[PDB]
Amino acid sequence: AGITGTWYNQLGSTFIVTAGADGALTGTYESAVGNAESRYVLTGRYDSAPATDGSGTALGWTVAWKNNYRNAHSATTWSGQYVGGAEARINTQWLLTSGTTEANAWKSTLVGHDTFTKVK
Amino acid sequence: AGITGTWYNQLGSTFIVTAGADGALTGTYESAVGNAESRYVLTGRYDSAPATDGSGTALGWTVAWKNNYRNAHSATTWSGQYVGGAEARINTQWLLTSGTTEANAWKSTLVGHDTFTKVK
Amino acid sequence: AGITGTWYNQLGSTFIVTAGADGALTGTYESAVGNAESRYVLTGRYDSAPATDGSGTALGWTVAWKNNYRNAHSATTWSGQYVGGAEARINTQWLLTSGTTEANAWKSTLVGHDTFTKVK
Amino acid sequence: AGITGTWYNQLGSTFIVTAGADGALTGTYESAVGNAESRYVLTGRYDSAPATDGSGTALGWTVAWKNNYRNAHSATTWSGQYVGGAEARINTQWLLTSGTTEANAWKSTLVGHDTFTKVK
Ligand SMILES: O=C(O)CCCC[C@@H]1SC[C@@H]2NC(=O)N[C@@H]21
Ligand SMILES: O=C(O)CCCC[C@@H]1SC[C@@H]2NC(=O)N[C@@H]21
Ligand SMILES: O=C(O)CCCC[C@@H]1SC[C@@H]2NC(=O)N[C@@H]21
Ligand SMILES: O=C(O)CCCC[C@@H]1SC[C@@H]2NC(=O)N[C@@H]21
Repeated sequence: AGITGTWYNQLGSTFIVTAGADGALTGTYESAVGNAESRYVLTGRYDSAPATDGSGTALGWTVAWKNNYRNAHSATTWSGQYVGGAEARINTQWLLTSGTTEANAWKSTLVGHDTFTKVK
Repeated sequence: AGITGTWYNQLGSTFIVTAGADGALTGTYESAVGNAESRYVLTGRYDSAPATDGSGTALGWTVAWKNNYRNAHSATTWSGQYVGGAEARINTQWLLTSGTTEANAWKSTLVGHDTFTKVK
Repeated sequence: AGITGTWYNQLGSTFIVTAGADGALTGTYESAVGNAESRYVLTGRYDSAPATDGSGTALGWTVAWKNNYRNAHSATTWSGQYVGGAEARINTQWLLTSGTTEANAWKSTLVGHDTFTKVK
Repeated sequence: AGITGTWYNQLGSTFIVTAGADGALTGTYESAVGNAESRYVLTGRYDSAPATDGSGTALGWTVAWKNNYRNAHSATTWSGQYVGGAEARINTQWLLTSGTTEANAWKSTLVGHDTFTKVK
């Protein structure tokens, strides 16, 4: 209900997610940036029984950057929380890992942050 | 074949995963540490068509820290790569996000690293 | 000139810095949040000869959370870049490490992000 | 006494540091890897009054990747803890930020981990 829907980051990337009663996140991620083109499968987990003291709902998901058209040989994971209300928000930090040789493995993992809203 | 199996981190946590032909990771995570007890659902993605130049296979997965017995109101995401061979390895960095109030949201996200092997 | 001055994060924390000709950052950090009170020493480094292609100036600094009044037994490091102009900005990610036992060392390091401006 | 000395990471990089009575870290970093050559200035902070319950000493430092010979237009920060004894150790996580355009700013920050020992 809260987490199910279409979400938009600050850089124009679309996250279309379903929050299953079990705790499953399934969907598609469309990335406006990077070595990516078009639509990618998303899987993840959320807290299906969150705290009743105004705290956010912990969640996370993974996109492997491989569809029928492109393969970036990389995966992003987002770790975050859903903050429900009028101005509904998913505040995340992410890790992007690239497939490297053991000599390049030190420089394999980019870190960042994304804020997602339900407003295009 | 490579990624499918039972994996062990440096702190004694068990990761039992199946790597589906589509790019799906499904399994269970048993955590030896933290505010956790017993067995938790794992979902993730991997690069189902990796590079043929000695590079690792990018992957990622999520555990929401909620089963039938416990709820820690938190989720970990691991971002990493599978390095195949005799001494097969998953080198990861992780983000653990806790469900917080907006006043506590600065301190919501722990970062770390795990190395997983197929040797108990 | 650019980096020298008083800076304000999104959570109301004051960063007063001098950018030395050698590449030295020296100053004080006043933290509006956490287990902190009042004014703490800052040391860091910046790129004293940045690129002339509209790119930001790489920098970083450390605060150990210990003055004459408090000791939180912790240190934050910020890694970022100075973006000069009319709306001058320091975009950072940070690591906060706490002094722990080896059993608690997995949960020692919080990660986040701060944006600093010259507007109070 | 504990933190003052020559330190070696897992990838063969030398950290030569002095731990001042005030809490100041000063030194040189010699990087065995990356777009770097030779010797770079290090500044940082440590907890000069740590806890007497077997807990590590929180510290941090910054290297801007610029000397008289090279400029990588980047800075690394390490956040960590000193674990004293027979097998003395500095366990860190790091952020490497590169000077980028605002279009490339999402991919500006690499994350990793280093363990330093006093054994070459
Ligand atoms: O460049 C790549 O290796 C593949 C595309 C990565 C897209 C990045 S992942 C973090 C951030 N979130 C997005 O909306 N896309 C970028
Ligand atoms: O303490 C909690 O909030 C829930 C348990 C967290 C387990 C952590 S997640 C990162 C690391 N990997 C493990 O094997 N377990 C710990
Ligand atoms: O709570 C502590 O352990 C000490 C105070 C930490 C202050 C944090 S560090 C990251 C963020 N930046 C700030 O302005 N202060 C908080
Ligand atoms: O490649 C660059 O941009 C400059 C050199 C970076 C060296 C990296 S920083 C993290 C790690 N620690 C080291 O010993 N060196 C590498």
